Amino acid sequence: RKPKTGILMLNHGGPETLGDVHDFLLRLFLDRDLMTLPIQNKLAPFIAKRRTPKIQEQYRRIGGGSPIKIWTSKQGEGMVKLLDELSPNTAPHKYYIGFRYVHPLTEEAIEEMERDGLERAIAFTQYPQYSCSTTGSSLNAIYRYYNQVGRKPTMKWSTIDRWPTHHLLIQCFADHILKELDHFPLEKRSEVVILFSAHSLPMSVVNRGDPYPQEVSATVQKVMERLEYCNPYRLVWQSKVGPMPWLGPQTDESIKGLCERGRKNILLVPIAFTSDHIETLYELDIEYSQVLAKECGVENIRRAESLNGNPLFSKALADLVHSHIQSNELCSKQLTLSCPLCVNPVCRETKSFFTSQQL
Amino acid sequence: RKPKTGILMLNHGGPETLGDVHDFLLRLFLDRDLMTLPIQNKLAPFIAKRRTPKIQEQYRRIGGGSPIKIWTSKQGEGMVKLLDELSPNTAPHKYYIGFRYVHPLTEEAIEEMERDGLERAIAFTQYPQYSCSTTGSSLNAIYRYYNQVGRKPTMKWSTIDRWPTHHLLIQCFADHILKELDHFPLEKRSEVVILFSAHSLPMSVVNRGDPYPQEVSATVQKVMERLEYCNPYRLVWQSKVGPMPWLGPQTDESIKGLCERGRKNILLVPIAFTSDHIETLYELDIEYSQVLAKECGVENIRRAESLNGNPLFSKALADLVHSHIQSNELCSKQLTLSCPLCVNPVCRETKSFFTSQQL
Ligand code: HEM
Ligand code: HEM
Ligand SMILES: C[C@H](CCC(=O)O)[C@H]1CC[C@H]2[C@@H]3[C@H](O)C[C@@H]4C[C@H](O)CC[C@]4(C)[C@H]3C[C@H](O)[C@]12C
Ligand SMILES: C[C@H](CCC(=O)O)[C@H]1CC[C@H]2[C@@H]3[C@H](O)C[C@@H]4C[C@H](O)CC[C@]4(C)[C@H]3C[C@H](O)[C@]12C
Ligand SMILES: C[C@H](CCC(=O)O)[C@H]1CC[C@H]2[C@@H]3[C@H](O)C[C@@H]4C[C@H](O)CC[C@]4(C)[C@H]3C[C@H](O)[C@]12C
Ligand SMILES: C[C@H](CCC(=O)O)[C@H]1CC[C@H]2[C@@H]3[C@H](O)C[C@@H]4C[C@H](O)CC[C@]4(C)[C@H]3C[C@H](O)[C@]12C
Ligand code: FES
Ligand code: FES
Ligand SMILES: [Cl-]
Ligand SMILES: [Cl-]
Repeated sequence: RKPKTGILMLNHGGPETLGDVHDFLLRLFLDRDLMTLPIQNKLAPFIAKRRTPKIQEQYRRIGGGSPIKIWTSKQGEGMVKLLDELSPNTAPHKYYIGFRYVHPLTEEAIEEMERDGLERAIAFTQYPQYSCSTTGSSLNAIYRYYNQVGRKPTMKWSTIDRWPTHHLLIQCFADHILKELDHFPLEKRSEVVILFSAHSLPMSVVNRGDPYPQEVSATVQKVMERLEYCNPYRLVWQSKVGPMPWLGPQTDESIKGLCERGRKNILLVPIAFTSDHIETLYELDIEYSQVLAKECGVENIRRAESLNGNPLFSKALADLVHSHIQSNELCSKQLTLSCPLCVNPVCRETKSFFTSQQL
Repeated sequence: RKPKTGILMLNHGGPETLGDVHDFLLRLFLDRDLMTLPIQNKLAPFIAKRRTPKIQEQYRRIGGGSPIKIWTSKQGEGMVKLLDELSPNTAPHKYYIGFRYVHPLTEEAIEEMERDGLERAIAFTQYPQYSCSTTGSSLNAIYRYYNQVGRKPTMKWSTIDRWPTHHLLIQCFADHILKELDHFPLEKRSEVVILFSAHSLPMSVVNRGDPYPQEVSATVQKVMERLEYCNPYRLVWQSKVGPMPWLGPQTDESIKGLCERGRKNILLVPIAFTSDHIETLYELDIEYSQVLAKECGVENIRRAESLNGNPLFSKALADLVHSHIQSNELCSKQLTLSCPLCVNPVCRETKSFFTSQQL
């Protein structure tokens, strides 16, 4: 029977094959929301054509593409299965995948959602900690769609735009940390240094008032509270590119640094993503734990397992939708405040769209 | 009877009267734990003489000196009053102030504590969130003291080196924030934006692994949680001095931005300090609220009152000490990890000084 409530799961692209790498980059270089370049429509097609081989090469290094869709899918099903039991008033629930930069694109998902004649649509960011350059970019795409199509939504909307401390999210991270610790030589357990590694931001974004760091930082505290401070930690940032200043310390430097100081047992915990992707399988596992770690003489370096197929995360997702629905909330309070320095007009419009929603 | 357990209360401190300003800047500028100056021993006395007028001037605009000492004193007394009741086993307790840059210097307090033959000494940072440039420097001074005097301590030492999420600390902040909201026009309560404001750090420090920003962010979350996200917020940083890059956004810049974008009801919350001082009474109340707020046409700006005399803060302090004693702890787990990139040969020495303590 007919799907009633629709859960839009938002996330950035991940090219599924080396073939999709080009269009991936192209859509990436076109997003005003994440970068203004001179004469953008002209540069992007070229920058993409230029960086395709190297990225291809990275994906090939991890087996030939991104597993983002596969994990979102399974996490999706799990969510739906549970929601259909905890919230039966919301009839059958359906999940859709709105990726920013690869198919199914956000726009395509919305088309499919409209057509299934849903009663209510929920924008569920897959980013627990809110950045304008991630969740905001995804929220903007929804608004822009309806303002490009020219008509307007035939279903009522709302957003779960952040969830950096959801209790089951935290429990998942801790569980995966505990079990990653059990694989460390028992004589070295107490001595394991934990590095929470998050995708970095450029300072120019940080300095504009982006909430990301503060949220990532909360996530980190909650986790360590639950672990009862069993090991010393730091929060470090990865994936810097370019010559500009980014928020540090860089994860590559911290690993290198810790080593030189004789802290040679390191647990990497990727705390800002809910599944594997290039950042973990290439950046962390290959560039860092295999090349870097090696030439600095680490004793042991492990990476806590991405949430991926964990059934408990699947519960987490369901529990968030459920609560969101019951609470009748349209978005978080935080969404209703733009960053005291955006130069971007759509941020207000996009937030209007969610706070102005009927019901 | 004689004092059994001493509770060393560490803080930067500030000039009590205008005359202390020169000596205050002098000791700031000679502290090779936040400053490497060419021929530092000769620039410093001078930089002091040059900056003295303007800083005196600032202190004059706030009544002619810092209250850090009065308040630390009152907190000290209340703490002791309770602790004698809470832990009679640890006999009479006595507090000492050890300021870093003004009298009573860390080193004086130490001479005194030792002169009263205490069985133990607790280094109790009054900065809830750890920075290498604040609590660390205070800890470095204790270790350095013994290395200088060339003797060993006659009392058993330990430390409460951080406490960013103490339940009562959090509770006091919540209370003070609520109290301040009832002072805003009622028609505007739930439109008020909360700007948590904290002393900034130079990126060069952030970038070497300083724990502070992540700890400050943690404190913010706990306060907002307990407030039940009743108002939008941002975490922002104040007190940038110089041409170098600091962690932003800057508090001032953020206030102006908010104003230029129609958010004209701001509550400042000083989240990284336990009492009033220059940062709050001059920077926040005068520079930002009284001047900046007029040129950018704010409607209402307000500041949550510093913890100062709050009786519940005193209870907060006692709980911390008492729990630290019951727990038998030498330091936080977090102190045992120096920040992955420091270049300061002393951090590990200090750390060892506390992790290595007898009893
Ligand atoms: C304004 C802020 C951001 C900017 C400017 C930015 C920039 C970029 C750039 C240049 C790439 C291409 C990667 C490369 O060519 O080396 C990329 C890809 C990517 N971005 Fe972001 N990023 C931002 C924030 C984030 C955050 C916080 C995340 C968290 C997951 C994220 C997720 C990803 C992922 C998974 C890729 C794959 C890129 C690749 O496979 O090479 N982005 N971004
Ligand atoms: C490397 C780290 C830091 C550096 C290099 C630094 C620099 C300075 C400077 C230059 C002054 C004198 C004011 C001036 O000369 O304009 C000062 C004083 C002061 N510091 Fe810092 N600061 C740092 C971190 C912090 C932090 C995190 C806090 C509190 C959390 C703090 C608390 C204070 C206070 C209350 C004053 C009094 C300033 C005055 O009276 O003018 N400092 N520091
Ligand atoms: C990574 C890429 C360089 C591609 C290459 O030559 O390999 C560069 C070129 C243009 C860059 C972007 C542009 O400089 C615009 C943005 C400006 C901000 O100050 C930094 C981030 C910012 C969002 C940049 C991210 C990244 O460094 C980009 C995308
Ligand atoms: C200064 C400017 C960013 C302007 C802005 O942020 O508004 C920079 C950032 C990214 C740069 C471009 C990208 O790096 C891609 C190209 C790479 C070449 O190495 C230089 C030219 C190239 C075409 C760059 C031109 C120019 O230097 C850009 C456009
Ligand atoms: C380059 C050096 C910073 C050294 C460092 O990286 O630690 C800077 C920072 C502070 C500077 C000094 C102090 O600001 C005091 C003086 C102020 C005058 O404006 C210039 C000369 C003056 C005597 C400065 C000389 C020099 O440019 C210093 C010493
Ligand atoms: C405040 C004073 C400038 C006063 C003047 O010249 O009139 C200067 C002299 C030395 C400076 C410091 C030194 O350059 C060393 C520190 C290093 C960081 O990169 C900046 C903060 C840092 C702590 C500086 C802050 C501030 O600008 C200081 C303290
Ligand atoms: S860029 Fe953060 S709200 Fe506009
Ligand atoms: S500077 Fe942080 S431990 Fe040395
Ligand atoms: Cl990926
Ligand atoms: Cl002061």
